[PDB]
Amino acid sequence: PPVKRSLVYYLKNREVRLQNETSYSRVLHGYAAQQLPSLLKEREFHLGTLNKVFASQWLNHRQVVCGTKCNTLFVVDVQTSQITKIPILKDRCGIHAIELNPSRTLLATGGDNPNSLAIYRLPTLDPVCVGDDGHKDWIFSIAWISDTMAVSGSRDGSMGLWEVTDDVLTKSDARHNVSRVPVYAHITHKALKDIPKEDTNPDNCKVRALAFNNKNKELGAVSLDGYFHLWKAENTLSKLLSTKLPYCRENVCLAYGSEWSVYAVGSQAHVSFLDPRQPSYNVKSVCSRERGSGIRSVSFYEHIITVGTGQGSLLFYDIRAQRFLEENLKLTTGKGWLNHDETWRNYFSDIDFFPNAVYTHCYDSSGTKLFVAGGPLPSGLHGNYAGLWS
Amino acid sequence: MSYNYVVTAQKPTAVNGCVTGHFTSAEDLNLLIAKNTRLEIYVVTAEGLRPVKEVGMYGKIAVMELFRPKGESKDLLFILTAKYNACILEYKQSGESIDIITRAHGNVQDRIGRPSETGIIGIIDPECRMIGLRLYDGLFKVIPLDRDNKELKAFNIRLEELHVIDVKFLYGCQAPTICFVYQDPQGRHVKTYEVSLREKEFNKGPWKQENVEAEASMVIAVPEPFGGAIIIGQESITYHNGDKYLAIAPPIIKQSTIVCHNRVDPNGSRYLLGDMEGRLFMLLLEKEEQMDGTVTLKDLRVELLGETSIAECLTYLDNGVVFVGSRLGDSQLVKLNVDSNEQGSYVVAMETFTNLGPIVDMCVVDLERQGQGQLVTCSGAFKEGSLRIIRNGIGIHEHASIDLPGIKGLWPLRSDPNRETDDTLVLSFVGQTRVLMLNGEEVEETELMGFVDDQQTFFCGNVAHQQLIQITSASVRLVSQEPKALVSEWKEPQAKNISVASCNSSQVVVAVGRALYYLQIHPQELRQISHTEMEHEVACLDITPLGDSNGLSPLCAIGLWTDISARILKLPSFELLHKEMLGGEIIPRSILMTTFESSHYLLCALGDGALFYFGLNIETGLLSDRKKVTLGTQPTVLRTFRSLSTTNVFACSDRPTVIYSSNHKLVFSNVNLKEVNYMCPLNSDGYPDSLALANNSTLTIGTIDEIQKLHIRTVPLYESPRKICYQEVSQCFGVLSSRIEVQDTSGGTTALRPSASTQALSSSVSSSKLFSSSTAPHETSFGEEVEVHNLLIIDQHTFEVLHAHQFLQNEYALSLVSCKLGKDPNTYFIVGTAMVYPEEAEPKQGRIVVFQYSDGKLQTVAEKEVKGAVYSMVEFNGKLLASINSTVRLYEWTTEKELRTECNHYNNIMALYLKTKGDFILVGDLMRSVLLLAYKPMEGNFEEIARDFNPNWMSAVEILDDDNFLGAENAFNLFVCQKDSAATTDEERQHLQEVGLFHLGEFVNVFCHGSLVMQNLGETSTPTQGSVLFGTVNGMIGLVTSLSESWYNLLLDMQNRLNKVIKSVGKIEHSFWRSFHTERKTEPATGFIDGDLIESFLDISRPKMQEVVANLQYDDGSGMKREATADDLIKVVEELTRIH
Repeated sequence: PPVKRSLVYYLKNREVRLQNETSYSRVLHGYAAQQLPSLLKEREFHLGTLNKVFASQWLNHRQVVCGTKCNTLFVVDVQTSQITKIPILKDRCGIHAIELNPSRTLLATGGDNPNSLAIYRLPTLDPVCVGDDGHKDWIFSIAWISDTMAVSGSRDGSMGLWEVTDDVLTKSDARHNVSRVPVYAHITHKALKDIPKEDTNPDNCKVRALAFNNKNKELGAVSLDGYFHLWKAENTLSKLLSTKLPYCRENVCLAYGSEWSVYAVGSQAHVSFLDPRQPSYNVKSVCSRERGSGIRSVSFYEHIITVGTGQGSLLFYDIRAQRFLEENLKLTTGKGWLNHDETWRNYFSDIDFFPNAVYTHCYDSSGTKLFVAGGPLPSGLHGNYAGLWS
Repeated sequence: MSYNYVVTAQKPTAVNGCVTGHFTSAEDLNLLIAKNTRLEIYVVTAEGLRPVKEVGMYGKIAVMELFRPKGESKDLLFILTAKYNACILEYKQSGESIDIITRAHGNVQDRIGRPSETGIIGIIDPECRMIGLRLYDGLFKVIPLDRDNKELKAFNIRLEELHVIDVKFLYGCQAPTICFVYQDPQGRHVKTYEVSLREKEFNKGPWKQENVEAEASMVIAVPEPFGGAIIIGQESITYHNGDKYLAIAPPIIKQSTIVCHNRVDPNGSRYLLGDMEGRLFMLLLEKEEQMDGTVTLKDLRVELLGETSIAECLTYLDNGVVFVGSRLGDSQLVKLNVDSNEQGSYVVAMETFTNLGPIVDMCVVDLERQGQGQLVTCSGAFKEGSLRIIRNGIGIHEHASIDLPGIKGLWPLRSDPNRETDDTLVLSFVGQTRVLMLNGEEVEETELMGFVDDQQTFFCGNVAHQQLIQITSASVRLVSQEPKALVSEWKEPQAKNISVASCNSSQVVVAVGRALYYLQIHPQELRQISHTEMEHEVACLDITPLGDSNGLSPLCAIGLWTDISARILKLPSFELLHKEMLGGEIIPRSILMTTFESSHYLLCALGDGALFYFGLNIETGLLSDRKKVTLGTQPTVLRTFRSLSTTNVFACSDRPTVIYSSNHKLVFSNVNLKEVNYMCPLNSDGYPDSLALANNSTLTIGTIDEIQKLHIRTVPLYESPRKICYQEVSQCFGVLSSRIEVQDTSGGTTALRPSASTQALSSSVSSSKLFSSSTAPHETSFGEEVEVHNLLIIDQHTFEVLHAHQFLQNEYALSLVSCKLGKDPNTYFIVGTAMVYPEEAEPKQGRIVVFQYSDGKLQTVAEKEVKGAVYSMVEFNGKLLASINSTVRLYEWTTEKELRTECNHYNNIMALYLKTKGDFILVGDLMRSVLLLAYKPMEGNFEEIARDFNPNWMSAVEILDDDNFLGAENAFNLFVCQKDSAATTDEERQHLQEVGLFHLGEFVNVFCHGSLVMQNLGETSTPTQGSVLFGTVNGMIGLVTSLSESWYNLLLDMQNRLNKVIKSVGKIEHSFWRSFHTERKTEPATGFIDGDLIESFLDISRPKMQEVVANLQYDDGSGMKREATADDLIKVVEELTRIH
């Protein structure tokens, strides 16, 4: 017996209220995921003179926070383009990673000290706690394994595990009631564990991406020498396995698709699809064709993967069709802004535009609004880009 | 900023849940019926169901349960809404007043968690120790029934079984014990826990059974002495009790899914079961007495009782009667029999209850072409599908019709002195009189002795002393009932002809030029007591008796030809008591004295169709409280009639109207008749409580419906109507519809039963060559429940299915419009369709078809095959605009009477809805809300003016005016988005501003321009502009309209005040209820006014009105805002009632 899957059944049944419920959920949102990329138009934001928006997420359907290579943190109201800056959390450089706990009660970011983790309350972005000392080097990644516990990776290859217990929250609240100036709660790593070091370059131990599989309570992790490390995260951080990525350079982004049990991983050219339990041959990869520029962020909306590239193009890949959506359909980031200091003067003397690399992008809670941000691809350049697409 | 009002014209009707218990008392068996936002409480009597109380909640209802905490004399009622507002309710009554008191309440929504994959579930423990809720997957929410838990605080027990299909609490267990079906990778299982309110966790239950039937749901907890539980699937029924297991799998139930059940016997010996069709079964649990004396289950056994309404829910009642709650058709009361009838049926229908839901389409029409507007809706589904001809005004049930033209009057007579009922009807004509004898239902023309046949009758009727009276131009004639003999005759002293007359049981008054004569009716004698001469010729006169008087009127009411005045004269003196100037230039044509609600009124109607009415003081003849309503354009004749023993007045005109009093004010309701010149009451053996109606060419005899405002002439199709439109040129309705036929061993399909398309006076099947290009040969699998669609052409006067065109196999006919196109004069039926197949999410195939109905024949004028489903079509500048999946397409009407491509618009996910005005096009997307286009005649293309970038799951759209666009979405919210002409940049201009947001609570199926209330042309003080009617899946009909700014800035303030003053059942805040609500966001109501709430302003006492009124700013038309009064708001709300 075949499945009742046509949207016209759903529409007529809905006209009849004949159980037009979740049985059609995957059909409704899946259809949208294929259609939406062709309907999007760019709306750039006037951010001013900021360096590069390196991280961003939807706090709410209308609100996106942006974390910068230059340690300022702020909100873009995507509707009005209004800016509002947020406190930058210090210890007891830039905001290269940002994360939300699954309850959407806590925000996690890199701190003032690039080595230290920062926590804020959702939705107010009240500060919660001080920066730690678990990493001896910069915090390169974050992932929420419960609503009290988050794991953070680092450029030294260590992985700090943290718990914001109720005591941390109540201490922050009590302190904020006694003192008019915000005074933070104190935190320390519940565990500090290093990655297995493989046959690749021993100075390049950098752990640049993390993603939490809520179903198996597994934590995925990716290094820039090209290795994935898998950890159990039920109540504590525990190694399960480690394995090489099929593209072994510039793996700066990782996302986990709970509807497909698979992690999507970036690189200098390809998006790779991993179930970490499977052998290396069961790891299929699609090339962005924006070759030389790197994939710079990645995300899932039903069976469609959104790929932000170093050439500033956003590509959309269909798992089921095993191809990009349509002559691939791609948005491309506008000029944004660019500073003309001595560094540009020395090395980029005649370039007035950069194909603004998509350092961060995310879908709103409906998926109809795709926030996008970035800047120039090379390392010496200073020049933000941001724009909503809708 | 934007200014809009939304109101319910008709309440929801479709039953979404029902239960029986002992809510109003222990001894009342109640049936409780939930309809989507409406709770209804019925008492089970031997005679039938009696409605006792109805409540509208500020909340769609999702769970309903009755339970009895220990020590309570009667049940408590648990209700959970779709917004997760929970409450515990108790029926209270004080004298006639009834209130539903909330003992406990609280929102139980969790801030994060996916709402459960199989509706919302709530159940109550037999000993009422706790309530269990399944709101979210993986979480079982427990509410202790501690009396101190008055706030419905709850805790979640983490449930490792994520997907829960059904739940119950078991009987006879010392610990409250949950029993539930859940689904896992292993299939479905039944499992139990002893729920510890102390440990707030699942201790192990008394038993478990893995691997029940994969389709299993519908858990029945089985009471003492049996204990245990029954599990009901698609194919089998299984009983479990500790170690004991029993199962049966009747082939008779395998034909359909059981979807509800009810406990017949308190000890669980018998259970009703109801399938998708409304086949109703009895499930027997046969007892075995064991050797220790205990009672156990011996075997299960299922009997088919017969057929009933499609069951959403079932209820065994009392005396062998059963109620069937129907969502898709009329709900039913049926009696079960011990012995079957000749058909083998044990089920006999006892009563039936009307249901409009789901209203899947509608259109506004003038079949009498008067311009009032009537609404014909697609209603019900499957074997219950039915057209509902809805209309502001009272219907007439025609029992007989006679082709007697030129009738100038109507009166009943009782020729037989032994009969209390009428046996004769009298018709007047110019220069002659005719009489119709009544013999049961049979009507035959006869000669009534004592009456004059060669003269026009101006009045006749039964009179005192067992006599009949006739009044003619030459004389007043008194005739005995037996032997129909003339006993007395009176003539005018100057032999001048009587021109009008009125008479009661003891008095006669006649108009002769300017003179009036008053006679008394004595046994076999007419006595002239008095006479008078009026200043002007008499245009009309009346002496209808009032109050408890024994047919003796102290008053005579008259109207005159020259001064256009109404006058009250004292009888017998003819002394002038009161003179009232009606004004205008047209004479009064009828005057009448009557009683409503034991209050006395004078009515006088002008030849221009204007009606004046007054309070009438009998003792003084004085008139008060003068009011004016225009009923027609032609001369109006006023007559009294009786209905349900009440006294009412009928205004015979080109726009026939019934006049009755409510709350001491006269209410005017149209009558659904083409025209009436004269009428009279008739209470005969064949036509009891009936009216006789005469127009220019015919006499109609029938019974008036209840004096409701909205009538519904139901037409059963026995198949689901889908869309409807009207063709004035052919006086026909086009109706899309769809019956079910199972693809059985016929190889094709076999109908469940005959329906309109099979029953039609003629039929056809789509003969098109477009869709020939591929089939697989082996497609047609056995048992498939195919929906076969048809276009029904329906005569507007008889609602005969004149024609029925069957669409292609699997071709859902999706949209239907009737309009003119191009410069071609014809009106055409135009249908948009889709081929629907199980697997394809979006339709890739469809067509647009143009038909004309002429000379009895539906004919196909044109076709165009399309790349998508044609979800909607509208007329646009004589070109046709049609939306097809993700695109909107504009077809020019060729002079060759066929559509041709002018242009296209894209930039959509799926353009489900289309509406147009001028050069502007409003489009509704499946998720991207609304966008506005402009047509460019100089370019041959569309320019997208602006769009809403907010997400909305559109259910319907409409254009209220040039700048304001109305939308509805699947989360039951409305919104208005508006074009900002003050925008300064292109980016601002491209963005439609959200300027109204509103949670309606009903899923809206259709918006349509039109009004069912006749327009008072020349009266432009109406607070509202435009008129968009809409229908819903629950049978609710509403209306949306624009406002001025000062109307809306008055009215949303009025709404927020009412939100706080009126207390909802379950204590849900109205602002929260109406707050725009989706999974993703909540926003306060703006841009809309809640017309239901605004009309609830008339459902509250003045003290509450005063609370709302105080300090509200009202623009009274002077342009100066002032503090409103309650009477001002009442007038405004009354105006707002009259728009629908």
